[PDB]
Amino acid sequence: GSHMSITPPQIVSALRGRGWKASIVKASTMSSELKRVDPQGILKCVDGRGSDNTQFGGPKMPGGIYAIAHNRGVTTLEGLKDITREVASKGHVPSVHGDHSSDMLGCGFFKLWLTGRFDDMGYPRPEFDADQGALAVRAAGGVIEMHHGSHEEKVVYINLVSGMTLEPNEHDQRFIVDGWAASKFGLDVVKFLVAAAATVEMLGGPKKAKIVIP
Ligand SMILES: [Cl-]
Ligand SMILES: [Zn+2]
Repeated sequence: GSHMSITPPQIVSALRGRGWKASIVKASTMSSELKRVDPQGILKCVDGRGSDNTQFGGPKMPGGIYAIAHNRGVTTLEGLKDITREVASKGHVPSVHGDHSSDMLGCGFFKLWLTGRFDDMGYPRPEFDADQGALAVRAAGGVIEMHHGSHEEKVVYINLVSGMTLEPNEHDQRFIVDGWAASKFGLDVVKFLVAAAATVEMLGGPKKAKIVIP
């Protein structure tokens, strides 16, 4: 698809400029945690909470496949179904998620998007609600995952190691953003990463990041 027009040191610079604490960490220091992506795993949200997921090992993007629609300015249910099928055809099981406290509005990213919190960054709002979106993804062969508990993330990992990912730990949470996946889907990587950063910020998450590189 597209390529990383931005380097790791710059990502760190951009984040710090947004008021973040950021540093670069080598993949070799996480040999124990970095997992090769499993094609049977759902491409899911960066959310650090536990859930009822049984399809582990998939890439992590804000709102699951919503990160792709959001980055591309795709705002219709038909377009979302197209993306769902596209993701399935590209090696991952597509998904979106809700939670127990707010049901389908349980994904903070989609709620931020639907409510216009990305208005100032110039993003077109979706033209469907969280219930409509979830059911469209399901009807197109995707998965609706359900999270539980409170957001207790302590750090954000921005993984740039292609084909690998990190998994949720509900008792020692972290946001995980597979930046390499944005390139795989031809997304504007810089916008994707800035949106992921804004998401953590607006969800009142920790503005501390570790950028993982080969
Ligand atoms: Cl979420
Ligand atoms: Zn979410």
